[PDB]
Amino acid sequence: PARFYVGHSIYKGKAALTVDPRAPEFVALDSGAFKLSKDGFLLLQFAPSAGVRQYDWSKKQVFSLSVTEIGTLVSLGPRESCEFFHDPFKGKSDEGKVRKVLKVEPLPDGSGHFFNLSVQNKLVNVDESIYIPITRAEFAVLISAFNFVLPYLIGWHAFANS
Amino acid sequence: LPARFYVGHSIYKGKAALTVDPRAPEFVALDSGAFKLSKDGFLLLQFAPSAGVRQYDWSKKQVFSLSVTEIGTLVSLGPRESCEFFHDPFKGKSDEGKVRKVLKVEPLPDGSGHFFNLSVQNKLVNVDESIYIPITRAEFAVLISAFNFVLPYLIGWHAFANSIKAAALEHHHHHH
Amino acid sequence: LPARFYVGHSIYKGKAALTVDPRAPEFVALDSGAFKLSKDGFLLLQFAPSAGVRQYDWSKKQVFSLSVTEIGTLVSLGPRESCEFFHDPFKGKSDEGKVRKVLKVEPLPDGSGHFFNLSVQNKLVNVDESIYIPITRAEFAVLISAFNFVLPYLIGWHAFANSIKAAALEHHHHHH
Amino acid sequence: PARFYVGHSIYKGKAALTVDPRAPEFVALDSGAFKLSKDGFLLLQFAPSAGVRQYDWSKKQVFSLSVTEIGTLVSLGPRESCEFFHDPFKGKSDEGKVRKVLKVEPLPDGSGHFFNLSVQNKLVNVDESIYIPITRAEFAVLISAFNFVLPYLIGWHAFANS
Ligand code: NI
Ligand code: NI
Repeated sequence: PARFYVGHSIYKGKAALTVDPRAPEFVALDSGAFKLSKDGFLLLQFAPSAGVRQYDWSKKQVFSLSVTEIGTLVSLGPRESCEFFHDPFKGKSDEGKVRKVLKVEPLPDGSGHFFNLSVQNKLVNVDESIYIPITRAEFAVLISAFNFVLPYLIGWHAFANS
Repeated sequence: LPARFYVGHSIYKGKAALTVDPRAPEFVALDSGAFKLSKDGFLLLQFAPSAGVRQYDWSKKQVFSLSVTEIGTLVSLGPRESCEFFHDPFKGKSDEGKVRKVLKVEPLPDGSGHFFNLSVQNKLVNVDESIYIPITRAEFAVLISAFNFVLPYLIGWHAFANSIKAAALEHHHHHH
Repeated sequence: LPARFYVGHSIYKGKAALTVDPRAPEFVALDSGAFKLSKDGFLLLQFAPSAGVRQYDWSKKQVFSLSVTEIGTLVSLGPRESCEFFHDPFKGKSDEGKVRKVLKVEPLPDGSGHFFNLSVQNKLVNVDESIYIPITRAEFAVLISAFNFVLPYLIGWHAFANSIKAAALEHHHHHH
Repeated sequence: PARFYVGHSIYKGKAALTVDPRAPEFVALDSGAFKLSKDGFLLLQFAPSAGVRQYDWSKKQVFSLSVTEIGTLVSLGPRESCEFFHDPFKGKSDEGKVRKVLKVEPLPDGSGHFFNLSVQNKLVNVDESIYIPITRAEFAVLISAFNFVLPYLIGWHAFANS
């Protein structure tokens, strides 16, 4: 029953990014076995700076990277760009009112990358965009982490008990 | 008993679905109480045709196992290299030669994705059917990640790796 | 208490030795009983000069820590790319600016190996010393394997990954 | 205390190869901690065929691949050759009487590889050479296994208890 908070953070002049792994969900079967019913994912939390070495997490914006989206990121060319579009209320009533776009791209003339999260949310009147540049080494740690975590998110470390 | 987990990974498309399930290696107990690997694990691919909007008819499914060596082929493929595998599910058994399955894995025409195509000729029941499914680049990358990850588990080396600490705790040298 | 393991990995050469030790991340208990990551792990490199035939003087050793981000640099290097890291062991402390350490990692001249060179200027004790060690291609490949392996452990993600099963056993959905 | 035999075998027309992982050794310290004192390694066991789908393991020859040698193999170019020379009695009295050479090379005009183990042993009057060709897929499984096992052989999975 041990529970771990192991967010990985990158702190820059104007913004911070925290990446938190989230476990898959399971359903109990009639037989007493468990079936994976939802994949794990990574929760990305972006916040603006508010003073030297501080960030305002009350103004955070979040974006969930799915297993397939992680697939995109680990298979990217060294200088390939990508973009992901989420409506958090697809298939619900509030559909269309919250729009989130995550861009991940190489930095211009540089060896690092940026992450940018824009969120337009009409339910709470928020229109926000947080940009954060990452060094090559920082990106390499992310990619190492993403590659490592993928099989765990789909539960494959957990077959083969016995 | 320890918990048993089902962790099928699925891709759902317009005309077909694919589910991939890992199957554990088998071991035997020895007289000494040691466990010997008796059968490698494998992956089971299950393909099913669409029956309406994002529903599939699993009573019409066709299946194909991927062995450790076939996974080796898949993980070592060039970026746009094709491969093809030929199976007789009853090879060496009495229905040998009755059923032939062909799995093709190839890049999509002028695209960055792949397809899997499973063709089955079953002469026991007069079935000659094929199921095709497209896989995006991102989806394929998840598959290849999973395949690379699972390979050492399928050959039992995980069990070795994870027995090291507990073993050291009982068998170690002591100073003089 | 659980067993504690020392697993230093060493390379011994003609004029110098290098030992690399992993250091675990630190966690804190929370009021809820949950554990929060409080400090990333790192690697400690310890370099020592030869004192005779394959003996080294560890009382003359110089050390250098590699952070998670520095390991990121190392694992992402081009095949013959150079890198260099600059440390002040007392940065932010009262001895800030007294001690400077530089680690260089570069390919060997017209060879397939690498060297590590650690230079230390310690103005507290009038020490200005450097230790150089050559690393073969095979040795470097072991280091890079180890570094890639350890990175998710150093950020605590292993602890996450390995808590999944046990957690599912208690928290899961039940049918209706 | 669970013990596993998980040899991985490749069986061909004239020869078989079995690869068995071997755990590192530890010494108990005064403090109750344990220190890694010998790296793990891989034991390669080669045997000649003796009839259809059978091999004579009484005529086996063996070669221990060290962590550094595994380093060589995982960092090889796609068609790079390598060779390893062992005297099993270096630093002992019988030094010089047993000579073993393992060659691993791409197959000529082919995408597979071969392993060849030659052993000249004057202590028991053995002069033997076992050659086995491996397919690209079979080699890819080996390399996957070798990459996977390396950090375990040096005990790195075992730091961070607590
Ligand atoms: Ni003891
Ligand atoms: Ni329950």
